[PDB]
Amino acid sequence: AASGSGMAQKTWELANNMQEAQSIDEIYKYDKKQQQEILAAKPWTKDHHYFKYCKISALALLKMVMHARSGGNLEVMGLMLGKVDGETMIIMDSFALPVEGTETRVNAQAAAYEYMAAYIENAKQVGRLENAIGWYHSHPGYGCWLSGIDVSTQMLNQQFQEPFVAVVIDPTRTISAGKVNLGAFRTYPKGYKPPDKQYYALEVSYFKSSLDRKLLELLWNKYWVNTLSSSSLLT
Amino acid sequence: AASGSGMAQKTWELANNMQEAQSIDEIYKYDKKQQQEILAAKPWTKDHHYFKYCKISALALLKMVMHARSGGNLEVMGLMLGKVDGETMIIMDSFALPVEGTETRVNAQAAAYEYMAAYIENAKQVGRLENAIGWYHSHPGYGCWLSGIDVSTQMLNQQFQEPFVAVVIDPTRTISAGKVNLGAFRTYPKGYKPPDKQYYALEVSYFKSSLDRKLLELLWNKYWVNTLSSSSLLT
Ligand SMILES: [Zn+2]
Ligand SMILES: [Zn+2]
Repeated sequence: AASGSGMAQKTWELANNMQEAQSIDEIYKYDKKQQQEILAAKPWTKDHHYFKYCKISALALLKMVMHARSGGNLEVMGLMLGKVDGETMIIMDSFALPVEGTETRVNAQAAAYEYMAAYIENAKQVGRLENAIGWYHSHPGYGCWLSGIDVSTQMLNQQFQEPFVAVVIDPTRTISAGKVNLGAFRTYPKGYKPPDKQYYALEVSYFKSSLDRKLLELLWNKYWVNTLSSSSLLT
Repeated sequence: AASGSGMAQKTWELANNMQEAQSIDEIYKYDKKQQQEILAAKPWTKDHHYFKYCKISALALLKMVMHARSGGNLEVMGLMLGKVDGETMIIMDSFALPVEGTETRVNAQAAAYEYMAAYIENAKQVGRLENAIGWYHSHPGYGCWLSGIDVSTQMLNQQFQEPFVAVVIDPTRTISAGKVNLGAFRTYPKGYKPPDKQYYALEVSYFKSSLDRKLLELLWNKYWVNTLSSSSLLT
């Protein structure tokens, strides 16, 4: 019973310190009006430390995790959707870039940011559109941080794609239902030396909307079933 | 020269009879006014034979094909974004679902449809999508038709989702650049006794764009590389 899917979903929710909320229901700090005054004001572009916070939906987290896990020891890659509410960036959704490989990365500086921006460009202005609030890739066993290419890529993002964030994730290990290894990062412009590194880490929190729940259930189901197919991890 | 990706993409386009265009031009019979006219009219359910036509963006096609091929012998499932132009259904884009592909299906009638409808409902309610014109899956080596769970699924889809199409793809015998094996299908209410099965095939055409050129190229590239990884057929 505690070995079943639901008790596992609950354990995993607990280890990750989630919240049950309304998308607001305290999630948003700011009311719609003052959300828009900030959106229009663009308090970043001036303060480089402006964004101190990142909040990720259970849904977007789970899909990312499953993506990173399915990809194995290959580094996988994807984008993320969401809204900026003040200094807090909110990721409502995530998904997988159709093109997996490191040649879009290692072979040139801007290659990855260009694929990213062209995909986005196409994925709005035509069907279903978006607002893309960042990108994510996996560091399967070397942990969560930014490589030189992560950093150059994220800098191009924070020039052209702003607001944008880079999410790194390391699916390996972590028990069965247990703390995700994740990080969310922003770069600094080419000059910046706020001298008390070219990037910094936001503070990540997890939450789940009330309409996430059935999807969350099917998804977590598949995820847990595939957990059971490789095991002696849960002993 | 012709053993490179560029000329192979040429051969593929030619072999699929892709016609070039830009956006609103020459793919559409109509402009938004009338499209909205009949869009309110709901000519379908008048005529069960209403839509005779399906046109697929080359990006949707290549993406579905890459997904289908990567899937191997697993039956793969994804969604399609498009719009109704007259009796023509137009597919702008596709993308992968987190496929169970089986247990999302065989263990109950409405489960597949339920999952897709929850995915779509989710995406839409954040303001995204609105564009889903249908769904696609693959029959890897058994060819293009509807299996009767496909038929139940799609009958539901047409009840609730209604302007929805069911696409089936068979990702075999690539022969480098070749004709895709694909079909597009609509079902009948089963409150029907057709003029003379429980479904019918549309007439599929493929089409290309201007701005897509880089994106396609990118996709095509990966695709080509993947075929170079196993070839006794490139002799
Ligand atoms: Zn990295
Ligand atoms: Zn089928």
